[PDB]
Amino acid sequence: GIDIIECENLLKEMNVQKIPESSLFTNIKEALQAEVFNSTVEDDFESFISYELQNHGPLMLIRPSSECLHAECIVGYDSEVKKVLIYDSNTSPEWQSNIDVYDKLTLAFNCSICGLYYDGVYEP
Repeated sequence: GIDIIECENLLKEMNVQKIPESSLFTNIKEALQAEVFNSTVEDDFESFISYELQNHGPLMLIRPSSECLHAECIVGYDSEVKKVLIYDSNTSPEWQSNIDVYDKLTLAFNCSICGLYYDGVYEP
């Protein structure tokens, strides 16, 4: 992982911004406070991830690690197998289970810098 200052500098140099508020993002952030992964919130999760990938494109997730942070990039979704395609940013992205990704978002949203970011350069 990387320290806060290196992380701040990364986001600045990338020129990314936090994703905007939406009903789907509101609903998922509520769930992430306390709800364990389940079939019902999975629908909310899939709706949110698909919406963000469709409208904003790749999403950079900054989450806590030490006081170190991890930057990961969400870049795909497969509803058939319930997996998310993610870079641990190394060279090639990998498919991760929805439960693992949901648990990562719980860390990021349950650290002002933590959250999800998008890049206007890659906006669909």
